[PDB]
Amino acid sequence: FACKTANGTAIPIGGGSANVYVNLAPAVNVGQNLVVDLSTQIFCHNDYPETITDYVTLQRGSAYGGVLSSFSGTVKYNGSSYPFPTTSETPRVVYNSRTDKPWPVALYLTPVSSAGGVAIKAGSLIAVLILRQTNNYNSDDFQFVWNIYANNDVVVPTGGCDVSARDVTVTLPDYPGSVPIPLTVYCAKSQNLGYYLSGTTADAGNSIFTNTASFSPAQGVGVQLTRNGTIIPANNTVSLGAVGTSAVSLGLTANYARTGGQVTAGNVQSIIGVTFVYQ
Amino acid sequence: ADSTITIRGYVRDNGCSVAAESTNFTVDLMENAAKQFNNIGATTPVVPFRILLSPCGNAVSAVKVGFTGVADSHNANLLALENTVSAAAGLGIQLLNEQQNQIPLNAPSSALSWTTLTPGKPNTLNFYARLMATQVPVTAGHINATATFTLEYQ
Amino acid sequence: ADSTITIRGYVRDNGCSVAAESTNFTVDLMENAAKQFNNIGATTPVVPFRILLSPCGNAVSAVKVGFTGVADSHNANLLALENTVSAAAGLGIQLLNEQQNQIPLNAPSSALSWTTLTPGKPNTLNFYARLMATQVPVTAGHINATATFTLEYQ
Amino acid sequence: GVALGATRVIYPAGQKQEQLAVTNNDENSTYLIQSWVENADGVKDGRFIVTPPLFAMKGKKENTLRILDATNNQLPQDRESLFWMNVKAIPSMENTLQLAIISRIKLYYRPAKLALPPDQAAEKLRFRRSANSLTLINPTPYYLTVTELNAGTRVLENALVPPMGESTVKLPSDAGSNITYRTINDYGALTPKMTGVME
Amino acid sequence: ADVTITVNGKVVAKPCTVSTTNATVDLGDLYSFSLMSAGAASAWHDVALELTNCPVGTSRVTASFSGAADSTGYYKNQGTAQNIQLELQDDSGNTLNTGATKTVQVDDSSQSAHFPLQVRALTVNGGATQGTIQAVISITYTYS
Repeated sequence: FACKTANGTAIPIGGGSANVYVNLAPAVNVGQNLVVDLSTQIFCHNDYPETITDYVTLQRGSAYGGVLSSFSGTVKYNGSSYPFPTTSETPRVVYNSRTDKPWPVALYLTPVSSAGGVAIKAGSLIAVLILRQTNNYNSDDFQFVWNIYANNDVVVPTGGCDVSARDVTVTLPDYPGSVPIPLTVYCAKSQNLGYYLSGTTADAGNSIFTNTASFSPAQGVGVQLTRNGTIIPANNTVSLGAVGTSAVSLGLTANYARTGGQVTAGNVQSIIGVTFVYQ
Repeated sequence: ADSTITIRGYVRDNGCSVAAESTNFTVDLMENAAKQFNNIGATTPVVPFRILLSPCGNAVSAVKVGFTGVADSHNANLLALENTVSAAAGLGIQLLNEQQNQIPLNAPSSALSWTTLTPGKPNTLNFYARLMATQVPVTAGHINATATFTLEYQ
Repeated sequence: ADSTITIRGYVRDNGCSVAAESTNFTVDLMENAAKQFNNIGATTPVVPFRILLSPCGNAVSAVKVGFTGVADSHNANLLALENTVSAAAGLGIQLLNEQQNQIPLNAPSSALSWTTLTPGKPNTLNFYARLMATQVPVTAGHINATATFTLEYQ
Repeated sequence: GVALGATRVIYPAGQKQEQLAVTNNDENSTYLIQSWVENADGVKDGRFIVTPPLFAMKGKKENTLRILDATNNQLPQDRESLFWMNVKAIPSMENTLQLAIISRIKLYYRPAKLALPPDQAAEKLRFRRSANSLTLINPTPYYLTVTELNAGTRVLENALVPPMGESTVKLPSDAGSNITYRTINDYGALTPKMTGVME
Repeated sequence: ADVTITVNGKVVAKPCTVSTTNATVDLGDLYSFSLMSAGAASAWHDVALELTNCPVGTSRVTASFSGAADSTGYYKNQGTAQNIQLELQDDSGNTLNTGATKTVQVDDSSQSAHFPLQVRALTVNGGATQGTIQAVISITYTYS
């Protein structure tokens, strides 16, 4: 039972542990969110199939690690789904051939938000998978751990919906104009969405976000967001109604708005957070 | 270029030059009998002198003519005679305007009054001079005195 | 060129203003006709005349007075009458002083004496004029004449 | 009535002219005024011009005669010279004697650069009492017109003492004792009384 | 938050409307006897430069003064009068000779700025002679 990654790196054999670097393509699906599909990333074969047959099982205690460690979901082992973290041993897969075949595992996550996400930077831990190996010649069995490491920056979805982008820069014209914000949202299944804004605000009505510009900042001016033609204050849920698999624009447009009196010339920057909710 | 201040005006000539005649001149009081000085304040007859002004500015209106010099120690309004052995004592020279009224020696601008003038034309400033008794009896002798005149224009 | 007015003149103790009264004769050929009282006729009602020294400066306390004119060919001290066809003959006008003594006609300044005057005050000098025969007989005719009085100041 | 401005005239050498005023105070009179200078001997020698030499005063008027030098520096430089200024008023027109008036005043020609000034000339006069007479001595270069000459209480005659010369008057011994005198200065005024110094 | 929006912008100062295109000072008639001595001057004459409708963003206007000067430094008289120059000041004792600049705050309430200036004639060396007084000070503004 010898395995290697998609990149061609041999996974060291033994009864200890091994760090296995793989590519993730997370995704929002209906009911569960795909975290990793190891069936395209890890490939295993039997060097001496004519004399011996290997069996590999996924042990209990296999779970997410690092920043994903607080989450739970399912594991799709050899066509069928089991709870994850695993609470019991899995049926075995047989390796009886020199031909490489996928390690048929795929980790999923139970949604806990609406459009939330979690950043996994490359080089860090995703999951700890306990494997047990047995053969058809003796009754020996040994265990080893595969630590699944991401080798690409990724955002694992945490809810039922996803967004066109998680960071969006927009540039206003040089006062007193406006620019439309390109930001759309879709859900794997039809949900009742709504979003609210957040950040530092200048006014009492909490509608105009303060100018945080660092170099040569203007004065008496801040940023204020609008949809259709209405001021959207912070911590005040706008409602998109019902959103399906087809993308829907939040309909936001950035504007200048006045805070203090004398409007000095200079630069204007404002960072605004958007958080999605079910209604 | 986008905005512009434009300044305007004239400098007008409101004064006159003293004519060559009058730059410096003399007044002859001639002989005066001693006996006519009956008490302090007695005065001889008036002797006319004048000051000619030419050329004159087109914006001249009036002048304040004044006379300065060493005043007499017994009357400040009179011009003192030179004190030599030969000179007459007990006297002082009085100076008068065209209407024969006193023009005090060393009088400041406020005390003096204006005299009308024709603009752009030559002007003649008429005056009178005469003696006045500060003491009696008046002692006889030479009469000698100088006095600077001054013009202040309006 | 600095606007100086120089003043000169004098105060002097003055002389006298002199006015001589012209003497008049009328007679009506009186004495003349009944004259021939020798060549020493020496009589007619004397006609007086004054010479007034007034006003007078405070100086004058003495003057030298004298008469001059065309003398009589017969008598040096008689003033010759006019010689015309109208005129009389055998007569020279005699000038007599205050004390009815004859005045030396045409006398020199050494001969004359000082007449004292009162300074400041007016002064009157008194004289008389009559006719004195120089030829017997006198004849009828005009008696006009002219003489010069002379005041010499000290 | 005709009057002169001065009782005498000083002519300083080098002067170009001297002035003498002539005044008629009578509104009704009209005179011919004829003026000229004579020397000490009473002769018209032409050392001085008078201008105008002849003019007519009509009524209350004043006119200033002007005496001009014509000597050309041919006079004594060491002392004063005596001339006589004459102003003759002839009334311009009955068996009448009509009079003309001559006013006659001293004209002193005064050379330049005399040591003694005029004011100090009076006090230099000295006397000489002898016989029945009194000589007056004048060491100054000025003609001294001595007046009010009192031999005690006895008032003697006036005198004109020549410059650098003498002059004698009559004197009664039957008279006062101490001498006092006065002079007529350049402007016609009397100088103060001075004590008669003898010898 | 689920998404972060960064909005970038800029406030640029822009030109106002200049009301006073042609300011006119008239000193009237001055008099030689008064302008005789060195440092003699006429009475000050207030002149106002007015800029209105100042766009938001523009908080200051800077005036820049130009004109033909003479050896005294002040503005040359183009008129016939001699020994006479023109002086321009603010209202704080600062001479605005050719080349100098003055800055004022834009009044936010009125959306406009004004320069309070004063002008007089003067004679540095004295002896101001008869003649006309003519001078034109050109002025342009920058905005910030």
